[PDB]
Amino acid sequence: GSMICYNQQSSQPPTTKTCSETSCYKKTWRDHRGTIIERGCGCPKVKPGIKLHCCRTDKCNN
Amino acid sequence: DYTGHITWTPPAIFKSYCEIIVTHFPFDEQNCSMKLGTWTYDGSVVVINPESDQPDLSNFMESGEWVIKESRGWKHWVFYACCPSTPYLDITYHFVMQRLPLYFIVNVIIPCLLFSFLTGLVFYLPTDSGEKMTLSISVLLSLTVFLLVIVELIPSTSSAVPLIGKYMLFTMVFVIASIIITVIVINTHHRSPSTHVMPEWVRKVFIDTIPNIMFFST
Amino acid sequence: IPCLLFSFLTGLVFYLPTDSGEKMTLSISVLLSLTVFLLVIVELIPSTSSAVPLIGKYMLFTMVFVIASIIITVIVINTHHRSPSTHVMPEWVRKVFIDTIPNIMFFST
Amino acid sequence: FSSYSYDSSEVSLQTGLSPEGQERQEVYIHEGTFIENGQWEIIHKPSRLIQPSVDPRRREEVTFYLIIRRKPLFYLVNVIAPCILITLLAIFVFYLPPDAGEKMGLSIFALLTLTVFLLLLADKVPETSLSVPIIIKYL
Amino acid sequence: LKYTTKEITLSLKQAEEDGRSYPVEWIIIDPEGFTENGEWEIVHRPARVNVDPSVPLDSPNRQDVTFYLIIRRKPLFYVINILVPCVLISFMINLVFYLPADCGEKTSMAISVLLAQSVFLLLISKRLPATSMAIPLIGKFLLFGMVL
Amino acid sequence: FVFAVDDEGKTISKIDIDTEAYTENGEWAIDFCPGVIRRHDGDSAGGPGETDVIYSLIIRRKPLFYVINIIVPCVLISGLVLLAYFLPAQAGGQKCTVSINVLLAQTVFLFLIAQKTPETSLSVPLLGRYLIFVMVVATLIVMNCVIVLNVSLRTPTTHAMSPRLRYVLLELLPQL
Amino acid sequence: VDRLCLFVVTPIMVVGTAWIFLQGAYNQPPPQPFPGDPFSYLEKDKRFI
Amino acid sequence: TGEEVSDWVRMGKALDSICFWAALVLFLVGSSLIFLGAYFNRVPQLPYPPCM
Ligand SMILES: *[C@@H]1O[C@H](CO)[C@@H](O[C@@H]2O[C@H](CO)[C@@H](O[C@@H]3O[C@H](CO[C@H]4O[C@H](CO[C@H]5O[C@H](CO)[C@@H](O)[C@H](O)[C@@H]5O[C@H]5O[C@H](CO)[C@@H](O)[C@H](O)[C@@H]5O)[C@@H](O)[C@H](O[C@H]5O[C@H](CO)[C@@H](O)[C@H](O)[C@@H]5O[C@H]5O[C@H](CO)[C@@H](O)[C@H](O)[C@@H]5O)[C@@H]4O)[C@@H](O)[C@H](O[C@H]4O[C@H](CO)[C@@H](O)[C@H](O)[C@@H]4O[C@H]4O[C@H](CO)[C@@H](O)[C@H](O)[C@@H]4O[C@H]4O[C@H](CO)[C@@H](O)[C@H](O)[C@@H]4O)[C@@H]3O)[C@H](O)[C@H]2NC(C)=O)[C@H](O)[C@H]1NC(C)=O
Ligand SMILES: *[C@@H]1O[C@H](CO)[C@@H](O[C@@H]2O[C@H](CO)[C@@H](O[C@@H]3O[C@H](CO[C@H]4O[C@H](CO)[C@@H](O)[C@H](O[C@H]5O[C@H](CO)[C@@H](O)[C@H](O)[C@@H]5O)[C@@H]4O)[C@@H](O)[C@H](O[C@H]4O[C@H](CO)[C@@H](O)[C@H](O)[C@@H]4O)[C@@H]3O)[C@H](O)[C@H]2NC(C)=O)[C@H](O)[C@H]1NC(C)=O
Repeated sequence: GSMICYNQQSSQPPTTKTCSETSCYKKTWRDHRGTIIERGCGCPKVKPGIKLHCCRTDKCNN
Repeated sequence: DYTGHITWTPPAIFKSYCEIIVTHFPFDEQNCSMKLGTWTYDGSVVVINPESDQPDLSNFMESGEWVIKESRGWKHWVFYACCPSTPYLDITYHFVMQRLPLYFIVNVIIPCLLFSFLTGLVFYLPTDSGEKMTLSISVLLSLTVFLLVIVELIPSTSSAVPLIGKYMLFTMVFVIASIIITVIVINTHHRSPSTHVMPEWVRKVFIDTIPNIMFFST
Repeated sequence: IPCLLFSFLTGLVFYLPTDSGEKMTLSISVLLSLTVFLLVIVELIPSTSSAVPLIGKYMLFTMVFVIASIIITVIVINTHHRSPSTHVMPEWVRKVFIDTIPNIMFFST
Repeated sequence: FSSYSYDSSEVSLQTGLSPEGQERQEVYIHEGTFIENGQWEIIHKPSRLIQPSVDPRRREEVTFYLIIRRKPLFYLVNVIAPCILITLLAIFVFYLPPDAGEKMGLSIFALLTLTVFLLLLADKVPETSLSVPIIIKYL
Repeated sequence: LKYTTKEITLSLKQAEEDGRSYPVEWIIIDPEGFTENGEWEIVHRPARVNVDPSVPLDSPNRQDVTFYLIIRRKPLFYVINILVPCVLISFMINLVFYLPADCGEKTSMAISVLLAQSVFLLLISKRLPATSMAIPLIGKFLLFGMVL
Repeated sequence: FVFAVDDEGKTISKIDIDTEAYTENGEWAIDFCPGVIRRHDGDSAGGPGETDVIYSLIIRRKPLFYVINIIVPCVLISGLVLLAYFLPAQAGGQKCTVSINVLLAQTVFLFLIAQKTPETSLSVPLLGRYLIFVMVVATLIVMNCVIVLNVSLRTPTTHAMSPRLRYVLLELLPQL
Repeated sequence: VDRLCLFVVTPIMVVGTAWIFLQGAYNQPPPQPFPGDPFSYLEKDKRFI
Repeated sequence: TGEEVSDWVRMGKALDSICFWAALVLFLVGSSLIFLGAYFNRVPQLPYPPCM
């Protein structure tokens, strides 16, 4: 069992990795300089104030 | 140099913010970091690279309270949604440290252990000595006085209860329960036919059932 | 002034009769009061080791006084509770404390 | 406040007027944006021009005075009331029977508690020797 | 303090989302990088532009930008170290009504509760300012317990 | 780096001290102050080396304050716990009062010492070991007083005389 | 007399302690940073022009 | 009953007298051993002149 995940930063050109987990996640937050988006594997536990979107479909974090 | 190479090695006192986990205090391990970066220059105009994968510890003076177990340095590229061409670079040097716990073992844990041992000795003291309450109350007062030491030595953080704090609270609850139960014992010891009548369950338990597991005139 | 007040209470245990059972309560808790006041003195006075101050000498005198009173009170309590059967009365104690103490004789027997 | 260098023949001082065009003699306090000290109340806050004595052969200054009263509620809770209670307990030892065997265990422990409150005040009172605080007299 | 309302004008930062402008009316906290204080948790972070007409127009204190922090204390240290032992010691004085008058040294235990309560007062006295706005809640309980 | 020389040409390899103008520290006495010039190999083999001058202050503490205000009172107070062996084993003998209130005073001395001792964990200070020792001893004597009071107050109605313990009593009486 | 004082003193202390501690247990910051202002001053309630 | 009470009292007295000497030896030997380490912790006789 494998999974195809996005793992690019913010609005960089899209890149792909192979997740061994059953979900890929999108993590969005805003500091003083702007918005950061982090894409990757699993469903990590995020700090309060961070938007998280986990999904179980391939190529689903963008 | 004539090549144009500049080497600049200034000293600094770094006062850095570190999430401190007191869960396992005084046996805690901490991981503290120093994030460094060009404040006003981004990665497109100034590129910073680490000199080595690890911080240099060749001239590190020995710490009497912490042992540095691990140390490494990581470079991070950060991109923002509004700017896809300019990275923001940082180098974070982290140090995993383990506290040496002997100071808090000697100056906190051992007196608490001694008070915990002294708590149970009041139950071998007979009531006719007239000293049960003196022993228990003085053990409690010794713990109350020791709370000054504990407050002065153990950090005043509310992120979590320290393990040493749990031991202190357990000991204090222990002595308080000892005092309550000793009051019950002393109230039992002065029960008289003039003011009380022995229930049949008390006789059926304490004078024949329990004693058969132990030895006394009965 | 607190050292003086604790010093004056030290000898009063020798006016406390043994049958009260509160002689050692008084002495030991005066010692506890001195020990607690040691925190006040340490918090107030200089902590220097070049020479002993007069206050340091007075504190040590008071402490040694309390210790001596405790020791001698324990001796007195031990003498009070001597069993007639196990401990025979020596003749020299009888001569020195029942015969040669004829000074204030409001006493009797 | 004074000129450190210039004397009266060069720089002359006067009390500085408030936004109100009248001869002020007072420290100005903006009543909306001033948060009063929790320990001190400002009773009088005047301002004067001190001229020095005549020289046969000190410089002039502007002095701002703050007369401030302490608000003693903390010491009424932490020191005075426990002392009152301890004094009542020192009264009531004489009502204890002698056959109970508890007169020393009450009175001397009241003394011990009073020593604890002496430790409490050891880090609060002034350390000067011109006079004795009335709270130390009471203790 | 170098310029007045006639020289400079203070305002909040204007940011954009989806082509729509908004004033930034809060203290910015980076959620990923922020480590919470050990005993204080932030509840509100507003930001305001304050203009007070009472001060004269030629004063630098006419305009300000104020960033407020409303912060709740995390009471865990004080609950665990001071409050629970103080309450439990102060509630043990009710045991003297079960102690007999012969072997139960009632008044010694009763005055020892008072001694421990004074030790807790000594502990408390170093951690708070000596203000007179109010008596602390722990101070209220301690005074009530000593009187009882 | 070279060291300076005196009027006789001898190399001054120590910290100089104006002996007429020197006031000793109230807690620390200087016993030795040698000076040494050190040379080390460079950060890159073949490149330029490094040099420094090291002065070592061998300083001895004057312990008078700790002797006067900590050690002697603690020793004398911890000696009082042996007096419980001479108080009678009955109601009103106050056997436990002395032994447990000595521990309470020793806890006050723990608060005294916690304000002065260093907070390192490479070794245990000598004062710390002594305080822990006297507290362990006092705990053992509280335990022994409790045991003695238990033995002495066994009423004959509920407690049977052990014959072997009377036998070991009769064994210990002639041994001493 | 001891039993009567038990039945009198203990409920008084229980009630006094509960009354003292329910002030702190129910002490919360207001839901709005400024009494009278309904605005929450949060990122999610950002006020566009 | 009084005779057997006296027997228990005498046993307590003998046990107390023995444990006094045991405790005295413990206290004295421990204090002497702890402070002899202080007595033997002198500044070493280094091959240098005195600092003054
Ligand atoms: C304590 O504490 C501390 C803190 O304070 C900590 O620390 C930590 O640690 C850790 C470790 O453990 C770490 O981690 C690491 O890191 C690193 C770094 O990172 C950074 O960087 C990166 C890179 O970048 C680059 O690239 C990219 C792509 O790739 C891009 O995009 C960018 O832009 C850049 O680019 C640039 O550069 C380059 C070069 O380099 C070039 O080429 C270009 O052109 C340009 O110029 C990045 O990526 C990152 O990012 C990330 O992350 C962040 C955060 O951090 C975020 O924000 C973002 O978003 C991202 O994210 C993502 O990813 C991640 C991963 O990484 C994930 O997780 C997520 O989800 C997402 O997806 C930064 O910035 C790094 O690198 C690493 O990594 C690794 O691993 C991983 C896993 O884990 C993987 O995945 C990857 O891939 C990798 O792997 C690799 O490596 C390894 C080792 O390391 C190995 O094992 C493997 O196998 C591999 O290998 C391979 O590859 C390599 C490379 O190529 C080579 O060399 C070899 O040979 C092979 O082939 C990691 O991650 C961290 O960082 C730290 N932190 C701080 C310092 O802060 C500690 O730990 C503590 N302690 C205790 C607790 O004990
Ligand atoms: C945390 O701490 C901060 C302070 O550090 C608290 O912030 C304060 O909140 C209160 C309540 O929300 C504010 O009071 C209100 O102020 C507004 C604005 O008026 C102010 O500005 C005017 C110019 O823009 C100025 O003219 C005003 O001066 C007049 O009014 C005052 C007050 O009546 C008077 O004293 C003057 O003489 C003037 O007449 C003033 O400077 C005001 O509109 C609000 O009115 C409300 O209340 C009145 C009754 O008092 C009522 O009649 C109204 O209908 C209305 O309900 C109110 O006065 C205060 O200004 C804030 N302070 C600042 C901004 O620093 C904050 O609330 C705290 N948070 C907590 C505890 O949760």
